[PDB]
Amino acid sequence: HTDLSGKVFVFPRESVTDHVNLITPLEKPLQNFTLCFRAYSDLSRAYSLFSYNTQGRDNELLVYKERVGEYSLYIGRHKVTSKVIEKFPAPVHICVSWESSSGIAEFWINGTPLVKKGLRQGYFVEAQPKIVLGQEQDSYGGKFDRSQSFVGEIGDLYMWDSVLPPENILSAYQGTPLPANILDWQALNYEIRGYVIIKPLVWV
Amino acid sequence: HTDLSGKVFVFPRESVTDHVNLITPLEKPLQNFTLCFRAYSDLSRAYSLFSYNTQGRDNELLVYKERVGEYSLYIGRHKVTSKVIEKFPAPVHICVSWESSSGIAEFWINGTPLVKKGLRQGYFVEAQPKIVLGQEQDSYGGKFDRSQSFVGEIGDLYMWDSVLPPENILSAYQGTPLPANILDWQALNYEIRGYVIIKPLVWV
Amino acid sequence: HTDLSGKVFVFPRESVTDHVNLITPLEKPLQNFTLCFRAYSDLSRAYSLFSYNTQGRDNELLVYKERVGEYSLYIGRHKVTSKVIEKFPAPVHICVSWESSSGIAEFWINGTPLVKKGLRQGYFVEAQPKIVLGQEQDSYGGKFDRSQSFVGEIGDLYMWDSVLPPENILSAYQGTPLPANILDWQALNYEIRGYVIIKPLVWV
Amino acid sequence: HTDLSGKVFVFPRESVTDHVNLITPLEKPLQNFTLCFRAYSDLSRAYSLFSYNTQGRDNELLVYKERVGEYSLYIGRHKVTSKVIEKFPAPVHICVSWESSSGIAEFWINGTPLVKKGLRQGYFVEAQPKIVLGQEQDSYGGKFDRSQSFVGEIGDLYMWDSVLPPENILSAYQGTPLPANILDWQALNYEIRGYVIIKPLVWV
Amino acid sequence: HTDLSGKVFVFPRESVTDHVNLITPLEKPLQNFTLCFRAYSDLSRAYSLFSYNTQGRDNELLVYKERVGEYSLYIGRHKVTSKVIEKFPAPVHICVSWESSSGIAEFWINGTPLVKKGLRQGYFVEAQPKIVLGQEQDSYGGKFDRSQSFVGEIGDLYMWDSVLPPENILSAYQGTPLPANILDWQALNYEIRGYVIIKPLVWV
Ligand SMILES: CO[C@@H]1O[C@@H]2CO[C@@](C)(C(=O)O)O[C@@H]2[C@H](O)[C@H]1O
Ligand SMILES: CO[C@@H]1O[C@@H]2CO[C@@](C)(C(=O)O)O[C@@H]2[C@H](O)[C@H]1O
Ligand SMILES: CO[C@@H]1O[C@@H]2CO[C@@](C)(C(=O)O)O[C@@H]2[C@H](O)[C@H]1O
Ligand SMILES: CO[C@@H]1O[C@@H]2CO[C@@](C)(C(=O)O)O[C@@H]2[C@H](O)[C@H]1O
Ligand SMILES: [Ca+2]
Ligand SMILES: [Ca+2]
Ligand SMILES: [Ca+2]
Ligand SMILES: [Ca+2]
Ligand SMILES: [Ca+2]
Ligand SMILES: [Ca+2]
Ligand SMILES: [Ca+2]
Ligand SMILES: [Ca+2]
Ligand SMILES: [Ca+2]
Repeated sequence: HTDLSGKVFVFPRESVTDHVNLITPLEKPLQNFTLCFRAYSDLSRAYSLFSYNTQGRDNELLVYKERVGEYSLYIGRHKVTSKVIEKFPAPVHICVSWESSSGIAEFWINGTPLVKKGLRQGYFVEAQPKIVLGQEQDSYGGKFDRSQSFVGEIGDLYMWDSVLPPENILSAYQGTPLPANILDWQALNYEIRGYVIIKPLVWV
Repeated sequence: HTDLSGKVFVFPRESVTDHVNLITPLEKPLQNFTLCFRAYSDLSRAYSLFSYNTQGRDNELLVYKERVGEYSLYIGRHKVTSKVIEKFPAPVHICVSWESSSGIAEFWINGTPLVKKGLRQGYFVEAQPKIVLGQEQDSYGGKFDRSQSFVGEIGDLYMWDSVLPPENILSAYQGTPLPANILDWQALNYEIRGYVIIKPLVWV
Repeated sequence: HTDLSGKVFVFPRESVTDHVNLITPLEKPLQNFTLCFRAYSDLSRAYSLFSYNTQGRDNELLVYKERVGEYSLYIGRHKVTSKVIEKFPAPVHICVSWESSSGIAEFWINGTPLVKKGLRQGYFVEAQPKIVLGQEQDSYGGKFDRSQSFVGEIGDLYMWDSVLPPENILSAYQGTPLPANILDWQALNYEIRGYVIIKPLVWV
Repeated sequence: HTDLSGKVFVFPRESVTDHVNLITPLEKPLQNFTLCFRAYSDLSRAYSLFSYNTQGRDNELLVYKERVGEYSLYIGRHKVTSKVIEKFPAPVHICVSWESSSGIAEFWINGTPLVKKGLRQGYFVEAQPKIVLGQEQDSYGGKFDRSQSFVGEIGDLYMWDSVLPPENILSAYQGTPLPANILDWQALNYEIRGYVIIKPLVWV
Repeated sequence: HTDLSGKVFVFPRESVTDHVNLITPLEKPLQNFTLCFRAYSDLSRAYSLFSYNTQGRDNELLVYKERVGEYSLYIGRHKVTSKVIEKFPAPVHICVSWESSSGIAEFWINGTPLVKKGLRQGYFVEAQPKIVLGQEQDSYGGKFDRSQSFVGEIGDLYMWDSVLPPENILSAYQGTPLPANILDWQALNYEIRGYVIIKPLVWV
């Protein structure tokens, strides 16, 4: 594990090969979660932000950007889309949460709450995942698409096993998040597979 | 009755089923009224905000959003439309009032007064209603349309039997309204019929 | 005569009947004038603001709005048009002045001076008029058109027999005008003929 | 020899008649100049702002507005254009300087410097001119057009036989200029031909 | 060498002839660099900013503007493009850096960092160059193109043999840069070949 504080993963070109694999010891399936990160891209096409696929289970947990202003969350093949007013090109802090009991999906872009949507109530997002950044998975760890690739900079990635209250999301936005148990940017276990460079975070 | 202070009804998807019925003991017909609420939607199509229908009397009292900036009030099949400058998508506080004697309809969007229009002078809006949120009624409690459905978040619903002065509308906007006698968000008698979740109000 | 201070005439619908006649005991013809008022409409089509017609003399003195930003003054069948940057929909304070000696027409929208235009130098605008608001006249007191009708709110109407200096126009804009001799909103002699309601001025 | 300070020339209509001739004792040809004025027009089409024509030479010195955000300078029939961000309709202060040794043309719009352009290096702009305002000349003091005429207001017109530094430019924009040797608004010899009125400067 | 402190090179027209050659004693090839300058143009088409070509090696180091908001860097025939929000027309301060080890290219427009891109990792940009401003080279010192020509003003050109930290880029933006070893605007060795004039920098 590495402390990636004040650092970023830079995906410098468009490809179907460059990605980062993220290792987490997930034995038990997800009921509740929150996922916070910082992203900087000048791409006007659609791309993947966070791709989580389980064994023969595609789009199990996917954070997808459709176009400028439109954000999508996939929970088990099913999607949900919410809109926001944003500047293109500009740095963005994204927080996304989901809860099984209600089926509610919360998106927070730049510490601002988007309209709540719901999908897959009573569902459990499966354990033992292949988590990739920079690429969208269409299988367990592979089957990438160049048109869905992320070219840009990714930082401040934290994932919790609970639904974070408004105060804690703003603490993450302000750059002082609470301890994260699934993924922590301060104790990150990663794997770089192609052309992905670690550089200091200069845009916050 | 429930106190729904600091809470919201979230209509998480588009359907022709999900709605909330609101129960009020209306014996005598309406001459004067004010109706205040908070709404948050990222829908660019037309939808209903407040649907009140009486026994064989469709669009008796309807608050309808046409498109971005355009708001409509229906008093007994007859409509009236007023315009405003607004951001899409964004949280909105709506106040609408009507008076029988003059026929005047006042709309206040974000504590800002819109151009006064008039309809149905000398009319009485009938008692014993079926009041639904999330859906538009084309009968007494039913006959819904998916294209007119509200997907989003509704909060701070208050209804009075009088025409509220400018000072009181701003008190409602500021989040400290005067006692409401038809409907009160602090003592709400409701019925949830499908997929509608109660969550905290995070957008004020 | 009535004191209409802090009040407005509300033309609540589109029609070819609803209007207000304004009575003024002048029958000496006009050389110089200033005309100040407040208007609030969400109409995107063309309409009349002030219609003054004399015996067999149409468009003798007409304040006409063409579209958003464009204002027209008619002095004896002859028109003059000036442009401005304005928000739609929004409250507006209009001042218009004309002088016979030079032929100069001054328009002041929200206390801001527009480009000076000239028409009908050496002309006298005739006495004994039929002054209507809410409708455009095509005869002496009648011959209205629904497409030229004003639906909205009119307030703070004052008319003087002189060309007002910049300081006095701003005093009118600020809501403290100097004594008016043709028409005074503090001592108004009017006639309502259809559906026109008096309500308090809530938009200043 | 008239003090026109706090006053403006108004060209009230579109014609092929109305112009103001400006007289100056210039006997020697110009190698260096600076020309300062204020203009207010709501014309969308192309127009002449300042026309200087000598015996046998059309477009000797011409300040021409092409469209919104586009200013042109003609030196001895040769053209140069510069772009700017500006609001339509708006009052403008224009500063144009030219130097023969370098060929450099310097435009200043509302105290902001434009991209320097070059034309006619080594040229001497001919003496004994016919200087007109409101119209574009095709001959010595005549041969006008209706489509290039100025409808609007001109004020604060000064002309120097030197290239003025940034500080002097800015003081002219502030409304505290340096005394001018070719044309001075505070001691001007002019000639009104047709319908052109002198009214006070109410704008900037 | 000359002190060009508070001065600018003005390329006053479009041509295929006017350019400035910049002489630097480069014996050894470039691994790392930073290149800072100020540019002012009202051209809406594509142009070259900095052209560096080596012996039979076109687009070895090229700073190219595609359109408004889009900036390109060429390292050995290979390009990289990044986007920004900018006003047209407006003065701009550009900083561009490249590092061989990582292949990372950093663009800073008005002291604001753009999205990092990568190209040509492990490459060395060759020595003994022909460096031209105002024109794009398609050979060693020549083969220009009218459509790729820069018309405008260039200033504050500094080039270093290292990748400059964020603090130093802002020092360059603020107008107080650290000592430059490849090119220094304080001690510039240049050659003017056509119509290019030296004038004071009035736009900072
Ligand atoms: C959204 O419409 C379609 O959805 C499928 C499934 O979901 C993703 C993100 C994917 O997994 O590749 O895209 C697929 C396809 O390319 C899109 O046209
Ligand atoms: C507005 O034009 C039409 O009005 C009718 C009656 O009113 C509502 C709101 C309704 O009750 O369903 O819509 C109906 C229809 O779908 C619209 O095209
Ligand atoms: C402006 O063009 C035309 O002018 C005439 C005369 O003037 C008014 C305002 C009027 O008196 O009805 O409109 C008339 C007509 O409808 C317009 O198309
Ligand atoms: C970008 O597409 C093409 O690239 C080549 C190579 O690179 C430059 C800048 C050049 O060296 O002239 O332009 C060339 C051409 O004109 C462009 O259409
Ligand atoms: Ca997939
Ligand atoms: Ca895919
Ligand atoms: Ca209905
Ligand atoms: Ca319906
Ligand atoms: Ca008429
Ligand atoms: Ca008419
Ligand atoms: Ca000419
Ligand atoms: Ca080239
Ligand atoms: Ca080329």
